[PDB]
Amino acid sequence: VRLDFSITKDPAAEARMKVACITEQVLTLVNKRIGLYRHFDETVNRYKQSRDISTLNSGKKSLETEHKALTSEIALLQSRLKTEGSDLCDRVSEMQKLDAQVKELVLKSAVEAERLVAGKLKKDTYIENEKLISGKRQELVTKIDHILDAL
Amino acid sequence: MELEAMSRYTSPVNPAVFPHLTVVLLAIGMFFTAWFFVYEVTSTKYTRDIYKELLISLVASLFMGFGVLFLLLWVGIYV
Amino acid sequence: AAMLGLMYVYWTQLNMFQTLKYLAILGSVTFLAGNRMLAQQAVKRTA
Amino acid sequence: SYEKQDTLLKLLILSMAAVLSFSTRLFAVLRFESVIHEFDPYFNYRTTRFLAEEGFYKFHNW
Amino acid sequence: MITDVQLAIFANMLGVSLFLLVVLYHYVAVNNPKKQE
Repeated sequence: VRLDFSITKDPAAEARMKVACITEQVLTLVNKRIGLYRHFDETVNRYKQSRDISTLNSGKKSLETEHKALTSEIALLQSRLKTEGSDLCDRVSEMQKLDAQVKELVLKSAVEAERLVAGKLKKDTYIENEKLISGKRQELVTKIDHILDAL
Repeated sequence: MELEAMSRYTSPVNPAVFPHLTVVLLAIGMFFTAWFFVYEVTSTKYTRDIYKELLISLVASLFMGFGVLFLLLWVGIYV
Repeated sequence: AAMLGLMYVYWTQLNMFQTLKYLAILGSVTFLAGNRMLAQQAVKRTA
Repeated sequence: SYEKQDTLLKLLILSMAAVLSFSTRLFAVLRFESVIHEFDPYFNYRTTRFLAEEGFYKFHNW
Repeated sequence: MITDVQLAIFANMLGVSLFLLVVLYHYVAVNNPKKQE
């Protein structure tokens, strides 16, 4: 499998292959963005258990650093895919446009948890706001998974 | 050093045991072999890593090699 | 050239198994050199 | 990844088909003996054991 | 030794499993997006 009996390259198949490698990398980084949102949601649960804001503030800053790095690397790889003419670049842009709203919904979820623990939000309202936020989050995640299938 | 004073030997793998080991080891080797070939046929010049292929192949070799042995003993072609 | 010359030695002296035991080696080396040379020529042609 | 599952299912199907093809022809050996059947196969057997003993050039001139 | 009845059963079960798995393969094929893009 290592040896190759080839003479003339086909750079189009090389592009079809590099694009696939980079798309698997991007898919992994996106799965780590979801995993970072799961880390952050765990951090919100830990916050509710602890009522310690420093835990969740450090969670927020670690998110807005590592998720930001993932986004930057995504966009740089997307610049490679754009150079390869891939119709998938603008759809990774679309996924990042959705994930930015998922991010703002996560920030709203953290804000509503902070208000609940601070007593600025009442449980019967927190429940409905959570159900709406996580509902539209799940909708956005379903869109994300369909666009990832569109890659 | 004369007959009646000495000891005796037999294989600690007893007659009844081989039918189990052969099945277990061959099942494992078939698992890792399928994994090996699926990994090789799917992965590509940018996505393969030697050390994974080597570990999977070495494990599948170990298990298959000993499974076939116990299979041939179970058949009774005693080596 | 040696591959084509071997056919005279086969016609005159060798049997088939000896002929193939030489032609395997000589075709392998000729194929490796031909592939490399043809790749070079293909690049030069396509440049 | 979808390509892995398609490859796995192809491999599994084809290996089952091979094992079935080999195994379904053993009935005659299980019922009696690992021995050659019919009349005509015996000439192929004698000639095969000849070639296996005397070598090609003595089989061809045979 | 294994009898020809145990072989006949084994072969019947392999046959059934094979054709059921192929009838699964056709679903895993038709559901593929990439086969129809």
